[PDB]
Amino acid sequence: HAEGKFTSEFX
Repeated sequence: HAEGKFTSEFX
């Protein structure tokens, strides 16, 4: 779930 945060800040 929170794993999506990685892409949130990345892109």
